[PDB]
Amino acid sequence: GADREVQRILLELLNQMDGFDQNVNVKVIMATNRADTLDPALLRPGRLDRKIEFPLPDRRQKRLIFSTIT
Amino acid sequence: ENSEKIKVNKTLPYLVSNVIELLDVDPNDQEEDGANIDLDSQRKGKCAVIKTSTRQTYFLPVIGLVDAEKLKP
Amino acid sequence: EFLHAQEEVKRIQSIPLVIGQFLEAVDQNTAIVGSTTGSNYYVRILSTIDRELLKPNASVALHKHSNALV
Amino acid sequence: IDINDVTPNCRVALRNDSYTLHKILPNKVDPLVSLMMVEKVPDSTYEMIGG
Amino acid sequence: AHHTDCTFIRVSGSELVQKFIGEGARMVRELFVMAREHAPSIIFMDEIDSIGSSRLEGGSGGDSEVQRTMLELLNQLDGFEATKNIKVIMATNRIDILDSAL
Amino acid sequence: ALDMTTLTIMRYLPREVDPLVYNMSHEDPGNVSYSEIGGLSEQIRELR
Amino acid sequence: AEQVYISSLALLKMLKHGRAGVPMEVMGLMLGEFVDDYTVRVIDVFAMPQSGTGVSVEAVDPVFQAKMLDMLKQTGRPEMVVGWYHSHPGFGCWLSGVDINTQQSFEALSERAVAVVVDPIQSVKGKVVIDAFRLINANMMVLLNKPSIQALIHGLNRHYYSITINYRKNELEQKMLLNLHKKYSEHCKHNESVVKEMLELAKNYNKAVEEEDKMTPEQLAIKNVGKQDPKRHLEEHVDVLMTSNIVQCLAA
Repeated sequence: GADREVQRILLELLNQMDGFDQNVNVKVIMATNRADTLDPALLRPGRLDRKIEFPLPDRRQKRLIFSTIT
Repeated sequence: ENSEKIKVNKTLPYLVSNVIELLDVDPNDQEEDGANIDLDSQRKGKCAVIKTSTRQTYFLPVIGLVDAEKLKP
Repeated sequence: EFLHAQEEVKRIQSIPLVIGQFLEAVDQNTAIVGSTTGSNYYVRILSTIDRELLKPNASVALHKHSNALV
Repeated sequence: IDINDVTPNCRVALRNDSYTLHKILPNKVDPLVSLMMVEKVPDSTYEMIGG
Repeated sequence: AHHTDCTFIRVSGSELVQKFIGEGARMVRELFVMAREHAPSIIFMDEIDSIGSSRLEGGSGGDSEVQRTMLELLNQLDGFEATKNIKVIMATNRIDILDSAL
Repeated sequence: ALDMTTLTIMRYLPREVDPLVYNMSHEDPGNVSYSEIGGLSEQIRELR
Repeated sequence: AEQVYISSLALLKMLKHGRAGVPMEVMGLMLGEFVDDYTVRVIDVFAMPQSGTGVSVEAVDPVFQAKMLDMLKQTGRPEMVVGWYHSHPGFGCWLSGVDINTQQSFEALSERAVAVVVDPIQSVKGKVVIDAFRLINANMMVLLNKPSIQALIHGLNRHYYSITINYRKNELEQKMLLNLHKKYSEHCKHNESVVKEMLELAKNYNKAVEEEDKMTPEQLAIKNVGKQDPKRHLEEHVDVLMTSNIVQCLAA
């Protein structure tokens, strides 16, 4: 529907990353729920590299959970 | 003396406004901000509010010139 | 006499004061600032304060009527 | 200053009660597209990767 | 582009089209004029294969279609001049992303 | 509370959000009966 | 014109009371003496009742002023009221339509009265911001074209005319002041000061050495390139450090 209003916001995040992270002391962590429509240069390295996705559980993992609640 | 006084403000341009909250205890509230970069909206209003149409909110203590119970939120 | 003059200047502007945020230093005692009213001006600044230890992200107090960085 | 002295797309100072150009500042660009990334220096070379 | 001593201009195809009225049609044409002032230049059509620095590998009808347009602008150019300095770079993996016109 | 040209703090008051009656419309819990269109009873018991 | 003379003590009295008043209006009465209409002396002033609504023409309280005068008279310092003060804190030094009306009531009573205004919120500059006012009352407001002017001053009355603010010093009050500093208690205070520094020196030394080590590689690096505002700062810093060590030395 739009891509302008949001644009100035997006530029600033790129500016900040570049402003710091050579005397790293602050971390940036992202969460998504609709990661089917990210920006290409939100992903360009030097801005993001690890992508951790949620998995299916192991039999042994289910058990642990069960042991705690009971 | 009072009658002339009130009359002058009526002759237009005049501000009509909308009372959002009736209430008449717990003053203070908040509107507007500073700047720099990163965008999330905020708005507030309490005691009694009128929001005038330049989009400004105002804190007034009640008068008997019109009765507040007769007024609504 | 030199001392006496130096006293006067700090007085001339005092509180309340308006806030702006520094865009850039154009040159010696000139700067482009963007006020948080969102009106940008080209302004005078008084010589009593460092001019390259001022951050490009630093919020600054400028006078309202004269628009000079206090 | 005269009009030959200006070159389009300059940031400038205009007075507010006389509305003449006091000075001209430096220059300024514009993103018309929603993603501008131009590289005039590279991220690769011959020995960027081998083989 | 570095060796050639020109600008690397990556244009992402799908970023050229807007749900805003008329802005997309103006955008493809508008770019060519810019390059000429910038000349010499490299136009890489980005988003039709990448390393994976930038989303999407492949696409027709709006990565090829905008690119096709470029081929036609150039055909006229070739008739009205005889020395160029505008190169087009296409990248693909697929041979099946290629239209009959291509 | 601030003034409008002196721009000073007239008062301080503790931060709660403003209450909502312009966003809280009241429906009293007994303008009806649960024997009026009762016999829907069983679903009432599970919600209870 | 006119010159009102404000007492040495008087200015300080005025400032304290108004500051407490902030940002509401405060008025009081001024006492002193008249010689001719050329000179106005203000010896003393007293405050009257406070108002959050603002001063008014009917805001005068007869009992209060009457009563106080008797008590002052008893102390051996009676005088008449030479005029009145009213405050404007940032409401402009220029008097309002309301204040002129107020001002007229007093002048009905007097033959001439002064209005002294202080802006107490603009008094936190660090030097005085005081204004003195009167009405436009001809005599020597008559002192573009030449028939035009005299008539204009005549025709229209009750326009804003600020006048000169002055003082006269007094030798005893001047001396008192000098004593209130000293580079009874002071005798001890000086001696003490010398002592205390010596004990601490061990710590002071360590901080003083630290600053110097940081500062040096910097000036070298900066040597290459143009200058910038930290190089200077760094140089200046070291100069002061050294001065402080002498005083420690001086104490023994």
